[PDB]
Amino acid sequence: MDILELSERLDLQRFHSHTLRLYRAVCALGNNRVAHALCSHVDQAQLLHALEDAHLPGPLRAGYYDLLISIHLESACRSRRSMLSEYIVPLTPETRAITLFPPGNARRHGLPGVGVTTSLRPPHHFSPPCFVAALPAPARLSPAIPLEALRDKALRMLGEAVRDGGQHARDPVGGSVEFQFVPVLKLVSTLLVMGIFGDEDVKQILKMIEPEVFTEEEGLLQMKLPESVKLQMCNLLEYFCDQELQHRVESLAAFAERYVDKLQANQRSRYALLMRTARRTREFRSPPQEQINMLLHFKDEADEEDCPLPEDIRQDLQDFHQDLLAHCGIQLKPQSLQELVSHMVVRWAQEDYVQSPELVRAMFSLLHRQYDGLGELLRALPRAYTISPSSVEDTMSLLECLGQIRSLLIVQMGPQEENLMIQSIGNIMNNKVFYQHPNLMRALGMHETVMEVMVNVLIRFPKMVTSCCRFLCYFCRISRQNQRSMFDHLSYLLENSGIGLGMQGSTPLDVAAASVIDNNELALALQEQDLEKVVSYLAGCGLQSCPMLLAKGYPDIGWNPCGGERYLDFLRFAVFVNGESVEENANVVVRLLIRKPECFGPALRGEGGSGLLAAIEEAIRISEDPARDGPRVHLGHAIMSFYAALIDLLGRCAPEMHLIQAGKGEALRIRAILRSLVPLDDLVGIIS
Amino acid sequence: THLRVGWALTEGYSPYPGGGEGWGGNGVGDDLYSYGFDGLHLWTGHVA
Amino acid sequence: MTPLYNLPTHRACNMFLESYKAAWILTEDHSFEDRMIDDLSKAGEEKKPDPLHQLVLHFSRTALTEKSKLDEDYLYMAYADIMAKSCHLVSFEEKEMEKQRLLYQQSRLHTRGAAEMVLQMISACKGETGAMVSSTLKLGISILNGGNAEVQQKMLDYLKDKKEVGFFQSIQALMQTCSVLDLNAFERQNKAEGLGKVMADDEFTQDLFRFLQLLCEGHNNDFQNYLRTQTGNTTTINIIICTVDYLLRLQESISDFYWYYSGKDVIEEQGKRNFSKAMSVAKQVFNSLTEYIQGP
Amino acid sequence: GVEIETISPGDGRTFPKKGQTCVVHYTGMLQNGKKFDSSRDRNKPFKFRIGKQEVIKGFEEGAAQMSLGQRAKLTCTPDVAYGATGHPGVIPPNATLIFDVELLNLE
Amino acid sequence: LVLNCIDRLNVYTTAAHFAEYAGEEAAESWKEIVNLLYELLASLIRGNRANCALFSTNLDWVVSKLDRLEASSGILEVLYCVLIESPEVLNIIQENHIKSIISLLDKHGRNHKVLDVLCSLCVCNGVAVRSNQDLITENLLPGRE
Repeated sequence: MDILELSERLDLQRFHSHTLRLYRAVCALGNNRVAHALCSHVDQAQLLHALEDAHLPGPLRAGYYDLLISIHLESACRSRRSMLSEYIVPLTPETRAITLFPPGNARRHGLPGVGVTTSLRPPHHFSPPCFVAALPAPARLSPAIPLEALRDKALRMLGEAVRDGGQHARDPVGGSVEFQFVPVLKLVSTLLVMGIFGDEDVKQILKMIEPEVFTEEEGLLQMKLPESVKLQMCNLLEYFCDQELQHRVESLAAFAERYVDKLQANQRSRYALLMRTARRTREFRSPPQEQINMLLHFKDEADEEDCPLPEDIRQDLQDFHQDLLAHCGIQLKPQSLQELVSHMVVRWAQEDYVQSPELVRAMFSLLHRQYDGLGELLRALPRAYTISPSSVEDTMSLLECLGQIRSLLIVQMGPQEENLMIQSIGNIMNNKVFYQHPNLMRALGMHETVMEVMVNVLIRFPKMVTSCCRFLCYFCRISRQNQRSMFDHLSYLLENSGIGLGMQGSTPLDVAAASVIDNNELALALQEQDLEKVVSYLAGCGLQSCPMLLAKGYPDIGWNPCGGERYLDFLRFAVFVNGESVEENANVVVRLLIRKPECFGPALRGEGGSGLLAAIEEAIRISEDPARDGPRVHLGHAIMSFYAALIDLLGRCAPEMHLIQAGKGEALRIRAILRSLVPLDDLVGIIS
Repeated sequence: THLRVGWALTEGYSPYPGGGEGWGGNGVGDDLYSYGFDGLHLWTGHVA
Repeated sequence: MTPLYNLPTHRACNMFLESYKAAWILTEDHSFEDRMIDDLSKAGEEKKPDPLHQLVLHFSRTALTEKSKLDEDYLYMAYADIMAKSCHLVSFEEKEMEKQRLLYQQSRLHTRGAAEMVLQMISACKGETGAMVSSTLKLGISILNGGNAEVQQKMLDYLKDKKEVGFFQSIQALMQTCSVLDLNAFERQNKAEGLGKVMADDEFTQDLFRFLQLLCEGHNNDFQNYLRTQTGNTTTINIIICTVDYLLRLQESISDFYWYYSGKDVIEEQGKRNFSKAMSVAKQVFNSLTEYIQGP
Repeated sequence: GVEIETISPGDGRTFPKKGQTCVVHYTGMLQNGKKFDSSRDRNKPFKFRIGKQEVIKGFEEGAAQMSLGQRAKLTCTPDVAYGATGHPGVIPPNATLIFDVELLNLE
Repeated sequence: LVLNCIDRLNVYTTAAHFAEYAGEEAAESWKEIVNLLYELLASLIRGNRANCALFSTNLDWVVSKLDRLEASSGILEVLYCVLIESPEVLNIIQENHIKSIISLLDKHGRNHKVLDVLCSLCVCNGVAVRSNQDLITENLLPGRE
C-alpha cells in the first residue's frame, strides 16, 4: 500500500516509527558495521525522497531524518566536536596573514565564521557501501554520501520552509511548525559542525537568520517559534560564538609571532652593542621566562623606567592590546552578534515564562558568554599551543589516535577494542612529538583518560592493564612535571591496587612507585595515610595464602611472600631517595611496622618461631625437595626474596651517621630497635 | 521499464494506480483475468 | 642563561603567550555585574516572573532535585559570583545614602528567593567542601551584610516550615572538617623549601563563621534560640558546642606553635604569617560567640 | 556453477581480457524475490578489475562471459555466493542469489 | 514470598487443570490472582535499582514464562522495568534470551512494547553493548518477514 495511508492507519504508523527507533538503537554509538547492514534496507534514494516528501506524517519525517543522521553523520560529528576544544596553530604564512579586523583602534566587525582558519583538524574518512565484495581486522568506516548535494538540498529546503512560514499557510508540512523546522535545523547544525558549508553557504544562512544585521524578507529571529526551534537557534549561535573565539586566538598567536621576532632582533642588537655593570649584564644571565617577564613589565606608566624596549615597540603592543579590547567589545538597532544575542534572549525571557529547563540553561549560558568575553578567552588560552610546520603530520597522526581512544570511552570493553587500544598506544609511543612536546601532551590530558579507562575496566584484560601501566610509567619518566601530575592521583591508584595485582606485568602499584622516584619534594609530601594503607595491605597479605596459587594446586602456607615483597619494594622506594635515608618516613614506617608485628611473617613472630637462619635452611630444604616446592613460582625462592627485601628495607631505614654523632635520642632509639630485631649472629650465619 | 501486451477480460480486470499484489505496478498478467507477453516470459497470475 | 634570541621561535612564542596572559589580560578590570543585573531585572511592554526570577527558580529546581550528590556547574558558580559582586559595591547624609543603596541592591535579590536558594544549596551539598559551597556562602554573606531583618525573617520562616535537618547536618560536618595548624606539615614544607600546606581553607572558615555571625546580628533572639535548639525538628544540633570544640583545637595548636618557637629568639616570615592567620580566625570565632551571647 | 540468461544482446566480439577494468551496473536480489542491493539507487557504476579476487566468484565468472553492452541474468549457488556463513545482517545462510548485470565499459 | 506464590500457582497449565485439584469455585479466580500477583510484583520492582539488580541471578525465571498465554502483558511489563533499570541484566542477557523475545514477537504479533524492549536492550546509561546489537541484527533483520 502507499505509505501515505499511514496518516489514517495509526497502528502501522506507530509500529513503523518504533521500527525506525530500533534501527537507530542498533546502529547507535559508532556501530559502523550495523550502519552498513542498514544501508541494504534503507537506501539513499529512499532517504532523499523522504526528505522532500511533503505529505509524510511528522513522526515518520523526524524518524527518517534521525535515521539519516545516525547512519551517516553521527560518528564524524562526534569526533570533530571532541577535537574542537583544542587550538593547535602552526606557524604558517597563512597564519601570519591573519588579522583581528579586515583591512577595509576599532573598525567594522567582520562576519562570524567566514575567513581563514589554520587550526589542525583531522579529516573525515568514509568508505563506499557494497554487498558483493569478497568477505575478508581494521575498523570499518562510515558509509559515504554526497555532501555537496546534501548541503545544497538542505539549504533549499530551509529557504522554502522560511518562505512558507512567512506565508503562514494553514497546512504546515508535517502537521506542525515543529515538525517542519526541527529536522531541518538539526541537519543544518550537524553539517555546520562537520564544516561542510563554504563561505557563500554560511553567508546565505546568516542572511536567512538576520538579513539586516548580517548585510555587508523577514528572519527567523523575529518570528514566533516553539521552544525546540529556539533551542536549535541557540545551538547555531553557540557555534558562531565558538568561531569568533577561535578567530581571536589565531589572531593573538599571529601577533605573538611577530612581536617575539621583533623582541629577539632588538635583544640581539642591544647585546651586540653592549659587548663593546651588574645592572647592564643582569638581563643576559637570567632564565628566558624572567627575561621576557622583565621585557613585558611595562604596562603602567609608573614603571616605564627599567624597561629597555623602544617606545615604538611599546606603542605597537599597546595598539594591539587596544584593538584586542575593541574586538572583545570593551568600551574604551543591533549591529553585532553580541547585541543581537543579548536582545533576543532578553526579549524571549520577558515575553513568556519558559518551561524548558534545557532551553533556559542554553539561553543563560549564551548570555553569560556574551557579557564575559575576556574571561572566556582567558580560560581558553591554556589550551592553545603553537607548533612548527615540520611536525604537522605527526601531530595529526597523534590526534587521530587520541580520537580513537576517546571514541572508545563510550563502548563496552571487548577483545577488538582492546586490540585497537593497544595498537593506538603503540603508535603514540612510536611518535617523536610525544617526547619533543611534553607540555602539549599534558594539555591534551591522555593520562586522565587512560586512568578513567582503567578504572572502567576494573582482572579481565591483563594485557590492557599492563599496557596502560607501562604508558603511565613512560609518561612519568619523560619529565618531572608529568611525575608531579601523577603524584596527585597516588591515593586514587592505591585504593584500586588491592589484591589482584595480576601475575602478568606492570601494575598500578608499580606506576605509583615510579611516580615518586628521585623526588625529595614528593617524598616529603607523601602523606602518612598512604603508608598506613600500604602497611595494612601488607599485613592482610601476610596472613592468608595466595588464592591463585591455591587454585593452581600449590601446597598451602599461611602467607603470601610474593605480595609482601611487592609492597616491600614500594616502601623501599618510598623511604630511600637519592642515596640518603628520609628519616621522617623511615620513622613513620618503622613505627607502623613494629605496631603490626604480624607483617614480619612466621619468622620473627615470637611466642614460637625460629630465626632467619633457620627459616632460610628450611627454605633450602623445600627447594631441594620438589614435592614441597611445586604442585612458575618456587616457594623457596619466594620466601628468600621476601626476607631479603625485608632486611633491605630495615637496613635502609637506619639513621644517618651524622645523626648518631649528634646523639639524637630518636635516632639512637630507632637503631636500638633495629638491632634488637635483627641479631648479628643470624646475619653472619646467613652470610656463611 | 514495464511493457506488456496481451488480452484481458472485462470482468475482474480493474487495475488501480498505486499499490496492489506483491509490489505495485500491476499490469497484464498480474492476475488470472489477463494473459500477457513481454518478449521473454509468459505472465499469468503474477508469475513469470 | 642562554639568551632568548637563541631559542626556537615556537617555544618563545608559547612563553610570550603565557607571559602576556599573566601580565596584561587578568590585570584588566571590567565591571559589568551591575549592568547585567539591571538589564535582567527589567520587564517590558498573575505577573509572570522576570528573567532573573526564572533563573533563581531554575537553580532552586536543580537544588531540590533528589540526587545522591550535586554535580559541579560552572554556570551556577559564575552567576553566584555575579550576584554576590553586584550587591555590595564621611558625612551623615552620604552614610545613610550608602545604607539605602545597599538595602535596595539587597532587595533586588532577596525579593526573588535568593535566601531560599542559598539554604537549599547548602542543604544539598551535604557537608562536602568545594567551590559550590564556597560560592553559596559568599552569596549568602553578600545578601546578609548589614544583618537585613527581612532576610533573617525569611530564612527563619523557611527553616521552620520545612523542618529539614540537612542544613544543620551540613553545617556540623563543615565545622568538623575545618582544618588547623600542623607542625609536621610545616616541618615538611621547611625541608622542601630547603631542598631548592598549613591552613589552606582559612578563608572558608572565616566566611563560614561570618555567615553564622550575620545570622544572629542585630540581637535576633528568635534566631539565637533556634540555633541553640530546633523544637519542631526530629533532631537537634548545638552549633555553639561545635564552635567551642573548634576553638579548643585552635587554641591547642597555637600553644604548640608558641612552644616550638619559644626557645628560638628569631621567628621567620612563614611562622609570622601562620600566627597572623590563626589569630585572625580566632578573632572571628570570638566575635561569633559574642554575637551568640549578646542580647543577652 | 553459474548460469547465464541473456536479456539484451551485446556486441558479441569484445570480451573482458586479463587486467582490464570492467565498469558495470547490477541489481542483486534473493531467490525469494526480495531485493537486497542495487548500484542504480546510488547512481554510480561499480568498477572492478578482473582476476584479483575482488568480488565473489560467481559474479566475476558471469561477467567474464559477457560482451560489451550485454544485459544478462546471473544465478549464483550458495556454494559460491558467501557459502554457509552468508553475510551478517544482509544475506541469510545458503542463499541462492540472482543478479541483473549490464556490462557498460571495459578500461 | 510473592515469587513462591507465583511459582506454586504456575504449575497448572490452565484453569480446568487447576479445577481438577482445587475445584471450580476456586478455579474461577486463578487467572485474576496470577494477574494481580504480577501487577504487584511490577509495582514492587518499578524504579528500585537494588531490586532490579536482584534479578541478575534468575533472569531465566522471567524469560521462560514469556510464552504463557495468561499475564503475558504483566510479565512483559516486569521484564521492561527490570531492563530499563539494571545494566547488569544487559550484561547477562544471552542469545537464547534474544531469540525467545523475537519468537514472542513472531507468536504474539506486532506489538510496539517488544520493540521498545529490544531498543532498551542496546544502550543503557549512554553505553552500548556491541554483542547485543550484533545478535539483534543477525537474528532479526535478514529474515525480512
